[PDB]
Amino acid sequence: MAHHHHHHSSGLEVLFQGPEGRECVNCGATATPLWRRDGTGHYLCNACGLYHKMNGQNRPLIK
Ligand SMILES: [Zn+2]
Repeated sequence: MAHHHHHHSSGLEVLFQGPEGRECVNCGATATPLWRRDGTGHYLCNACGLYHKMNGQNRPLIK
């Protein structure tokens, strides 16, 4: 979740393009990032993969 300078930042699954329901495995795919298959038993968006990094959210290998 993230919010900077908007009264409504309800994209904050990614603060961008997700409805938290077409999102990746953890974060906000809605394309082919950490969504389907690549790493962590799922895919690899760097974001979630980043969430794996310092957040330890998921456990693939970022990309
Ligand atoms: Zn993601």
